[PDB]
Amino acid sequence: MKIKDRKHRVIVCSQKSDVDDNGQLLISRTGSINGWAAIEPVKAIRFSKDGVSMQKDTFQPTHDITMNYNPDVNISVSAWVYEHRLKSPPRWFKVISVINVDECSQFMRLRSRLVESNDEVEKPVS
Amino acid sequence: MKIKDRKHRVIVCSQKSDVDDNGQLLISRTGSINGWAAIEPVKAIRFSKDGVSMQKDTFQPTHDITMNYNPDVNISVSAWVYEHRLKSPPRWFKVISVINVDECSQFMRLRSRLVESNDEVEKPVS
Amino acid sequence: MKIKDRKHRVIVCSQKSDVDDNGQLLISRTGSINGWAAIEPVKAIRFSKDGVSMQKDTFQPTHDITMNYNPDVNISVSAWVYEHRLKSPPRWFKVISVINVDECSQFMRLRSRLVESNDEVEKPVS
Amino acid sequence: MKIKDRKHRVIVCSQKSDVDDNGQLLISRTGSINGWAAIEPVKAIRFSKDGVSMQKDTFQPTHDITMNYNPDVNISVSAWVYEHRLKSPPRWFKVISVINVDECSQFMRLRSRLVESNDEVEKPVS
Amino acid sequence: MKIKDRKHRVIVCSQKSDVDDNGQLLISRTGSINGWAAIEPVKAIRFSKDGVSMQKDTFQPTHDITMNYNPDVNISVSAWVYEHRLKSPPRWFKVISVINVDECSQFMRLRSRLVESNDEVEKPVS
Amino acid sequence: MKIKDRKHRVIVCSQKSDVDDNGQLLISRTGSINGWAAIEPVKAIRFSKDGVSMQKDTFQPTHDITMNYNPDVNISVSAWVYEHRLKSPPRWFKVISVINVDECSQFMRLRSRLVESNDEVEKPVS
Amino acid sequence: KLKLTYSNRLTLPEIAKHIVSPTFHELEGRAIPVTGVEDDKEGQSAITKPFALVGLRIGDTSGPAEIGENSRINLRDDFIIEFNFNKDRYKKGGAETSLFSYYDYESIRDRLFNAMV
Repeated sequence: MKIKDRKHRVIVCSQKSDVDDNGQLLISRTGSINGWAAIEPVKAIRFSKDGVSMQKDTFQPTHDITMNYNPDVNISVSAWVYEHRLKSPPRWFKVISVINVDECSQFMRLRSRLVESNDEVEKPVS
Repeated sequence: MKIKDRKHRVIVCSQKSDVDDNGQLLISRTGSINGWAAIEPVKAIRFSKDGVSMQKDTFQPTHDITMNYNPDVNISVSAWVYEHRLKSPPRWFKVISVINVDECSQFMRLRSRLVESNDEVEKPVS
Repeated sequence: MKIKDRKHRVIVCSQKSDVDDNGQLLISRTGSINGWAAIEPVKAIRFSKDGVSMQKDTFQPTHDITMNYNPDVNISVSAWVYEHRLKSPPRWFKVISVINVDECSQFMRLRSRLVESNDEVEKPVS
Repeated sequence: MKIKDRKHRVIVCSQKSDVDDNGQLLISRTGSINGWAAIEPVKAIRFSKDGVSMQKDTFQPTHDITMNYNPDVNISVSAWVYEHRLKSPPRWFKVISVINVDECSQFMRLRSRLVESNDEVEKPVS
Repeated sequence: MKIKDRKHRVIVCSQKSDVDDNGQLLISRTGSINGWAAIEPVKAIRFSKDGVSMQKDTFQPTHDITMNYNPDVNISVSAWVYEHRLKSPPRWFKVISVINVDECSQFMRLRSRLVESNDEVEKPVS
Repeated sequence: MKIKDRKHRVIVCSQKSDVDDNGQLLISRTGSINGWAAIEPVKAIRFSKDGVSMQKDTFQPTHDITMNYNPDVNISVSAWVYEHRLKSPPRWFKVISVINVDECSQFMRLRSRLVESNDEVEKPVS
Repeated sequence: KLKLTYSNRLTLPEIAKHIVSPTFHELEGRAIPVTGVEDDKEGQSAITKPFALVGLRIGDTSGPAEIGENSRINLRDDFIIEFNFNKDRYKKGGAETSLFSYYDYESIRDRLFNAMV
């Protein structure tokens, strides 16, 4: 992959969650990694009135995200991804699985599913 | 996507619906976007006596529509598309899902299902 | 499509049907369009003793027929196609569905199923 | 289809069958068309101790046989094919379905299933 | 096929079987053909502690074997194949189906299932 | 294969297992072969909080490992693979099945499933 | 004698320890209780042969099982014992025994039932 591709700027976060008193499930998320990334679509989506994706089976990836491989990182299930852009609303991604471009061990590619895109999206806890 | 391709002129509408006294459902569609667009077929069609499509599993698209991407727009489930041509009868498309040509964010491509084509078709509310 | 392709001469007909006194169904077919057309097979055929096709899944097409797109025509379910050739016995096609070669709107392509080929075939009503 | 291809010499036949007194069904095969042909395998074969093919799904074709298209023939269900060779034992083919190479109507291709190959095979009734 | 390809030396055998007094079944295999052959893998294998292949669905092949076509031979279900190599242990193949390279009738190709490979393999009855 | 490909250094081990007093199963793994090998990914992975792979359908392989074919070795079910790298945490592969690159018998290719990758992973019994 | 966890039923480890291991000497132990037969065709087959697994099938009820109410409570436990053995091939008279041939199970059944009794 060439340098110029990585147009997009993203924030990688981890998830910690607990239970409200009412029984509702609360999610809070913190940024952990910074860098540029390259993003490609894989599947069409359809938005609700406020841009929350509708999908069955809930873990068929839609966007492929690639960035520099980091041996000191150990991605796991609880990952997320964040992207705030020039004009378009901020967007959340959920990480389904990981893959090295090759065992040359130079670039880390994530399979992801889009979730939300609207002005009210919570921004990652810094 | 070269300039010359966008032969077709289309009007994008939003749907507003309610209930008659007899319980039957009513539809109203309001033009919100106008511009040139390019159209490609994807699947065959089977017309009734008055040209209304005949399909089950309506979630599958038939025609691909491409036009300029717009960051200030939020396409959603309730979309439609309208097209009036020089000689051919007016036609209604229903929008299934959306996709960027790439994350380059230049062109927005819709996947649509053809519904009607005949002289009696209502024209979009101005 | 090139000009030379359209070797075959065909007659497109509409169907009119009713009920005999005995309760059986009678069919009548009316000639409505004349012109040359190009034909391509898609699937093998199995002929009975008198050449009447034999297929389950009647919706599966066998032959693609291509001819000039006509904006003033509205092909629909009740279509047929008739063809009389130099030496070969006549043949009836049943139209399954329609498709523009592209939205350029120049040529109309039909998906068809073969029915009969023998000397006793009824010729289209003039 | 170049001239040199049609190595093989084949005898096309029609089937005539009846019932013995014991209730077992008798078959008689008559020769009707002569000519050269080209043959291509499509699927593997499993031979019993005396070469009679062993396979379920009897509709599955195995060998494609091509020869000159004949407008004055009405190949149908009851067809067969017979072929005798220089050293290898004779073989019977059962015709499954027919197809023109194209609507150019020059060459007739048959889809066939191999049945028998051994020295005791009956030769076509002349 | 080129001459150089046929690296491997093989022995084609026939199977004769009977019943012990205890009721278990006995196998003995007789060499009938000798010659060079070319072998290609088609599927992966899993070996038990002593190399006997483990896989359900016995009917699917694993290795393709090609040798000179022979009109005076009639391969059948009861075939086998044997091969002893320079260093690696012997191996038994079971023959599934058969196919000419083409109806040119020059080379016979077998589809085989690997069974065993170890030092204790019984060698073909001469 | 080219020489430069085999970047990775691996240790191939055999498994020995027994039963604790509590009824749980204990595994012991022994180094038996060492050498350079080349690795390719085939499928995505999903890591638990400590990098242990999460996936059912255990017969599914993920990484392809190739190394010099050894006629004096008899790979079998109980195989494994071990790899310690410069910075990345160690990793255990479980061998699913084996295949020669060709019957030329130069290189042995394994199909493997990744299991673990973390600092606590045991090292092969020398 | 032994010491049982409960008074009137046995957990799967207890089965694997006291009914299977002491009866079948062929198994040098290796009567292994497992959560369930799920990781089979390429996870468990690597175990040295012969060996036997013990795993719950489904917990179930044989009648009324309303918790709390002062009436008896009935429970069921479905579990499966699955063995694994090689094949002997004695190759008498220049002929091998076929890869598939009758294998004696009656003796195994009799031994197991006698031990359970």
